[PDB]
Amino acid sequence: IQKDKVTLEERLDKACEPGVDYVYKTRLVKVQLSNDFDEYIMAIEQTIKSGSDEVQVGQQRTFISPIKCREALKLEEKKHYLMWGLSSDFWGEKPNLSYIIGKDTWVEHWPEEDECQDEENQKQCQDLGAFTESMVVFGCPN
Amino acid sequence: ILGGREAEAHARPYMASVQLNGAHLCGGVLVAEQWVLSAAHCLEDAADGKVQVLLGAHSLSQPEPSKRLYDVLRAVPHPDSQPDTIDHDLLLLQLSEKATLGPAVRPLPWQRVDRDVAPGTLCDVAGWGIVNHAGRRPDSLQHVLLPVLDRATCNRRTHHDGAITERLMCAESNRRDSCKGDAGGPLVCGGVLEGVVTSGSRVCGNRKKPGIYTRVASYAAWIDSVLA
Amino acid sequence: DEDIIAEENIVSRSEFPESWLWNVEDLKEPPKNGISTKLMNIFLKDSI
Amino acid sequence: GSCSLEGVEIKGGSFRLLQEGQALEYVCPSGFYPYPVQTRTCRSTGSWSTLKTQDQKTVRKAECRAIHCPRPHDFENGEYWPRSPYYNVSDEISFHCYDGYTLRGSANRTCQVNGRWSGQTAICDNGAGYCSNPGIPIGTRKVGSQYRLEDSVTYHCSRGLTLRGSQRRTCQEGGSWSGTEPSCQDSFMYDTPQEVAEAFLSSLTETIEGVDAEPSGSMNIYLVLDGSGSIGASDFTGAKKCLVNLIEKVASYGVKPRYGLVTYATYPKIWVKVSEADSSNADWVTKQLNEINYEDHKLKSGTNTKKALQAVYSMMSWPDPPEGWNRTRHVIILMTDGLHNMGGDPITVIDEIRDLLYIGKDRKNPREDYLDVYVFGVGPLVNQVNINALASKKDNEQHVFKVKDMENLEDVFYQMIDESQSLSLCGMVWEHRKGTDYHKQPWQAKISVIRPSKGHESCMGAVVSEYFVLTAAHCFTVDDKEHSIKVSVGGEKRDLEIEVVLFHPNYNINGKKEAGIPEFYDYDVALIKLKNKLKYGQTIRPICLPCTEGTTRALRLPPTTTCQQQKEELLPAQDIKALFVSEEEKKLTRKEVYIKNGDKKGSCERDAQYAPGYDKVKDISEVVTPRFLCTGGVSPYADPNTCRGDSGGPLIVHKRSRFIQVGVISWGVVDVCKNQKRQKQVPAHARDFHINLFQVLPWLKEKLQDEDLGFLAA
Ligand SMILES: *[C@@H]1O[C@H](CO)[C@@H](O[C@@H]2O[C@H](CO)[C@@H](O[C@@H]3O[C@H](CO)[C@@H](O)[C@H](O)[C@@H]3O)[C@H](O)[C@H]2NC(C)=O)[C@H](O)[C@H]1NC(C)=O
Ligand SMILES: *[C@@H]1O[C@H](CO)[C@@H](O)[C@H](O)[C@H]1NC(C)=O
Ligand SMILES: *[C@@H]1O[C@H](CO)[C@@H](O)[C@H](O)[C@H]1NC(C)=O
Ligand SMILES: [Mg+2]
Repeated sequence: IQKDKVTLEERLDKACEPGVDYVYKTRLVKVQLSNDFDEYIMAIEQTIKSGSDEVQVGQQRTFISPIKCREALKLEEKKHYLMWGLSSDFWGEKPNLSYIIGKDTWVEHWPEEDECQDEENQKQCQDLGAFTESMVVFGCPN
Repeated sequence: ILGGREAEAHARPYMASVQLNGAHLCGGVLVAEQWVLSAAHCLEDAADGKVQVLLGAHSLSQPEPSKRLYDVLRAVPHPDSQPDTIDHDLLLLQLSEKATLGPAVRPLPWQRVDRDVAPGTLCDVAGWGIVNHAGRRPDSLQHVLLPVLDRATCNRRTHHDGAITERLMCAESNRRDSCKGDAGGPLVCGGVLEGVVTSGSRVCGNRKKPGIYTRVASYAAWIDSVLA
Repeated sequence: DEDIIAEENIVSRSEFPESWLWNVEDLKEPPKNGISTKLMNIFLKDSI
Repeated sequence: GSCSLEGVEIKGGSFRLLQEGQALEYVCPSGFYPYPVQTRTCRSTGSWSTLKTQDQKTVRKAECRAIHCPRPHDFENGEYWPRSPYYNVSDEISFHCYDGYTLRGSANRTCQVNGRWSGQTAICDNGAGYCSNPGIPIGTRKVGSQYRLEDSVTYHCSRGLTLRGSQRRTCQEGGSWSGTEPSCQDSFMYDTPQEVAEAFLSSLTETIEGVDAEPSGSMNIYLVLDGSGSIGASDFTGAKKCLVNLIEKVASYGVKPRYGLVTYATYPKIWVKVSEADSSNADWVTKQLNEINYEDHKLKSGTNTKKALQAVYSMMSWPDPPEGWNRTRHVIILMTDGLHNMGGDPITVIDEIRDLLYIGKDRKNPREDYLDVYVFGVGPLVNQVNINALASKKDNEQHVFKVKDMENLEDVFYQMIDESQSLSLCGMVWEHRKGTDYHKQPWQAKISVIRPSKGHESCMGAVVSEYFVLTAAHCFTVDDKEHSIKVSVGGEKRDLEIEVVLFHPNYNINGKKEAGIPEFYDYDVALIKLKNKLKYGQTIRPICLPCTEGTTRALRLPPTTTCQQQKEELLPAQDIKALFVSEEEKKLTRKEVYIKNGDKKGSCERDAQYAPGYDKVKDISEVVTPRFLCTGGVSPYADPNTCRGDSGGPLIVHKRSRFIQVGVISWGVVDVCKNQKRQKQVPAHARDFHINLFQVLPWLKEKLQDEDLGFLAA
């Protein structure tokens, strides 16, 4: 998608857009470079917004993204990320679905617990924390 | 009563409410001080139940000083009444005692002269039967004036096709008609009871199928008999 | 850029038949010199 | 807070704040429309909703643009004039077909104010395929010229337009394309309340006339109302009131279906379940429809349609094989804006539902008639793409509706309640277990005539009403009295007493003896008025006749359908697939034939010269009047030939699970029938002629006037 402050209300509307299907808080378990399709194996920590893919916490889903964007993703294993994508970014027949990280996929680094005590992450962990409960309890407005 | 009106409170003392198990079933009319005329087919679904008669009532729920629920002392369905046909569909109910006559309770004169009602005559018919096709049960008594269609036309093939005996009379049902729950209702053609509501089942309001009523005048013999 | 027509307000050609005008005409007009004449107003295709 | 009104205005028009300033609606002058969107929502960011187009594009300034009707960017087998980059309102365009091609549909069409073209789609067909040319709806593009069996076609809409209906249609056995006719929609076309109510009922009532076969209570209606915050209390309460009058409208038919009431938001809310003992109580369901409110889903104003359809799923499901499952019609009606943001694609549920009802999971038994899905667009912003993906796609039927003003539907439904109109029952045949003959052809009538030693005449006819039996006119003579004519129907052993036989005024079988023509089967039709009224049962039912209100619904056409339009439907300019009933060893069996009404008509007619007696006929057209339909032969297939005993029988056209009589078996060229078997060596010129009912309508309409068949004026 993009990259100038992306507030809370910003994340709410963007994550409730008609196009957006799934919204997860995942942990990058393994990263692969295999022939045709590049592979990011994420582990869903919590389903903020249950999409059209029946997936529960603890399971793993494989993501695919071109090499040209690998430099921009700079994803590191064992790290957590808040990501949501469109229903038009699925790939393969169920239950062997494969999420595709396209130009319309939101990805954001999720500062871990002990890292949210930093005077640089406290402003972010509060927005994300607030975004979570607001999307779980009440769900998308309208 | 499709396209009817809310009758004025106790403006029809003769109006009765035959109730099965404390619940309205059919319409009735107080023809005597201790007799209620109604439709015979009403006791086809009864059998295991407690039949009663509510006189001097307007609202079936709200309390009214003139309301009183009598008990059926005897039910006399006309001998020639079959569940298969509408012919001879009359029923006489004897109350446990004489009805306490008042401003809201009074017997109604019923025709004896066996002569067809003049076509075009406005007759009043009331009851607590549904008021819409959905099946809404009215709480207050409803009524409506209906022109009397001559048996000649009512017997046309396009209508009831000669299925109207000399003992039955027709009334226009152009979107205004006595529906389900009105069976046994009074058809008063000028202060006098001429017919009793009885048409089994149809689709209330069908102008091409006028309402059928049993002429009490053509059964005076049997009636007088019972009340003795 | 600033000038030219919008790339959206451009109605592109499409009708490029190899053959058309497969119709019939009767000459009932007032015959002069035994030579009847009709004036057909037809629409040319998009093909160049 | 309230979003700023800075830079929200529109060029060449104004606007009006609604919902207490939480949304605005652009107001454009007569002839123009707000672009890109109609209304705009107030996001929780202080700024209004972004101006998104139909192609999901972004626009800076809003502009009021002139209303144009979709320009034809694809048309075959003919030409259309004039061609323009765009068409304004009131603009007219006409269509013409090349030689050898027949034109069906509106020849001239005018661009109306609703941004739609008047009349029906123009189609230039040659009637040379198993199925007719599906045509190319204005604004679309068809990919597929082959119209054989099993063949398919695909439709695509211009850029900025949304496709409504089916994008792919397959030619199915029995001459009929699958899905429904496509239509290119724009972002302001909407639908007039009448149009909606008119089409929604012409599709619902039909799938109810059949439900009468026969608590209770053999049809389910699931009302799924969307209570999301994206609809507003205005377009929500108006949706209930519309449903209320709909329940009454249905009730006026005297039918008591099982209802299921569900309103949904972040979660589904069930008010009425079909399994409840009160589901069939119309008044019950209505009281609920009144108790529900738009404030019911304010705390959690999500739009999870998926779970909503999952609620309906659990209602029609079983704990694991109810006796009455493969006999129940399911009807889902849901009001929504199509803007779902929770649960994902709701379509997945629809598929699961179809799997549960065993639909589309058998080539020979589709079972499509057992599930209908209607989707009504209600919210200010409605996604026509998504509501079209849920709604069913049935030939000649509409399941997608975008209500303009709404609330007016309510007032239209109330106005459309008429207890006088009866519920049709003609051309009904359902797969009953026993399925004894006469269950498969209830309309079939067996006529016999006794004559002094001369022999017995064996003909057949059809039950068209409660008193009449349509048959051939040559089966009887002026000498034959009523006492010597016995009719039997429903397979009953007994014989019915007739009242009178009505011959057609123009029937004169000897009106050609001078020209040397012994037989003259022109206007060879007659009616038999019975002395007793027939009690319609599982073995005795009527068959539909051309040009009747009852038949219009069977074909699922608009009530405003003229007689001429019905003929173009039933008898198009091609090889029409039909059938007739024959007697096979004291057992009724069907025989599929092809009515040569296309270009093969000439090849079929002239073969009448081979018939006995006609061998010396000067002009063959003198014995085959326009009152004749031609069947039998070898092209395009080897059709079975009618027998003497089949004479007078109905020439039926089976379409959309309904039977429509379009002819009466008059005479054949070669007598292949010979009470011993069927002359295994039939000639190529062995043709069979019938009487086109569309030619004797004046006589039918007149004699049947008091039969409540509701013939059309025209
Ligand atoms: C599509 O549009 C054309 C154009 O109207 C239709 O053809 C027209 O048919 C009408 C009826 O015969 C003709 O109307 C004529 O108008 C003149 C005006 O002076 C009048 O003098 C004549 O007495 C007659 O009323 C019209 O001439 C004719 N147009 C032609 C031949 O150019 C056509 O029927 C329409 N297609 C449809 C809707 O089926
Ligand atoms: C149609 O109307 C528009 C707006 O008035 C106008 O600009 C255009 O010229 C018209 N189309 C034609 C016939 O050229
Ligand atoms: C269930 O209904 C279907 C309808 O196609 C019918 O074919 C089938 O025979 C029925 N099942 C049984 C056990 O009869
Ligand atoms: Mg919503």
